[PDB]
Amino acid sequence: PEMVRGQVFDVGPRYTNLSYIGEGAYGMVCSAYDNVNKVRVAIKKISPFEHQTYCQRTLREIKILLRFRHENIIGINDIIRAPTIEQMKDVYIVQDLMETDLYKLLKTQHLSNDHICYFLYQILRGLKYIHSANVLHRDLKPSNLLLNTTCDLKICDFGLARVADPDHDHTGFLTEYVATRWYRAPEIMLNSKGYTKSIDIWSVGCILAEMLSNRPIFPGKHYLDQLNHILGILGSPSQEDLNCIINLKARNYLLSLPHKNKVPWNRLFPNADSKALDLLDKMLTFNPHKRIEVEQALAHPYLEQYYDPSDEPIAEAPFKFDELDDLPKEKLKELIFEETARFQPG
Ligand SMILES: *CCC(=O)Nc1ccccc1Nc1nc(Nc2ccnc(C#CCCNC(=O)O[C@H]3CC/C=C\CCC3)c2)ncc1Cl
Repeated sequence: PEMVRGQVFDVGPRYTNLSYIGEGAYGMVCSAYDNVNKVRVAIKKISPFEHQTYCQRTLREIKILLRFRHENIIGINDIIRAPTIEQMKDVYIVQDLMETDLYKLLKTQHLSNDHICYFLYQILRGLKYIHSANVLHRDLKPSNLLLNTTCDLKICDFGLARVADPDHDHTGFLTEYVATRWYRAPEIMLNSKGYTKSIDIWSVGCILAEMLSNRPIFPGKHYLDQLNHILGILGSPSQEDLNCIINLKARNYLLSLPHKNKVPWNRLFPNADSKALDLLDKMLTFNPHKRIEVEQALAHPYLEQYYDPSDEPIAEAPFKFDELDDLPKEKLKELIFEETARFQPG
């Protein structure tokens, strides 16, 4: 049994000469030489079986990624686990090895306008496919965008994804939420459960602004502070946009605030392409109903050199709506065992 940095990393004989890459959202990720395809691959070790929530997320990641097939979405190449439910303690997910993620790249590298434009095109082309399957990613952020040595981009980590449920999107003010703070749409903190496609567009907007300056645009330090940052740049919402917020706690909180002026995008990003800034404005719209949708974003002049709807595929079928929140970890283990069976010899 192979070992890395104290931990069992039990992937062989197919996968050899392991090197530690890092820690991701679920534990240890290694690279390894795939003896069958004769390439290095990325392998993540998942140990979810004690907790229903880790089980739920591992199952979502696995079901979604195995169903999706798209050039801008990470696939699953292989899944390693024990031959029986009883013996199964860890799951290893094998994926294409990528050179970096956008988080590391933004810490270290200035992006040309040409790179920003190509990265944004690829994120939206991947998201068009995701949203066409009636799926919300709900955790788009630079660390969830992988890049290879030629800057092909792939969306990863569908652990927090859900089937879109707009008619059930309303909630009260300051309702707890799971997805990463800096990339959370303002309505999350106000009156939204994050069950509509507009939640992902806000996150892409945040990513775009971060590509323009290498710094997060709304680096809140905590839940309501995230909204301080957003309003500090967008300015006070209009009467129309407040009238759309029926919940009194949410609306009266906004009305309690001193007037804030819009900060013009060209002042925040004086070196940015004016077309990139027009699209940024449309993605970072306060009112989620007025926020641009993925297919309109692809059609925006900023992306004219790449836009080609005939080469921006959609999913053959929408995804199976929701069913895991009430399933215990024992049933969830069985479903994980079942979903991974195709990678077993035979
Ligand atoms: C989808 C989210 C996710 O899984 N992210 C994540 C997070 C942490 C770790 C791994 C992953 N997944 C993942 N990563 C990659 N590829 C990747 C990610 C991060 N960093 C790297 C890297 C690197 C450095 C390359 N090595 C290098 O330059 O080696 C030199 C060093 C000099 C010394 C000796 C000789 C060797 C040459 C890669 N890909 C896929 C996935 Cl899923």
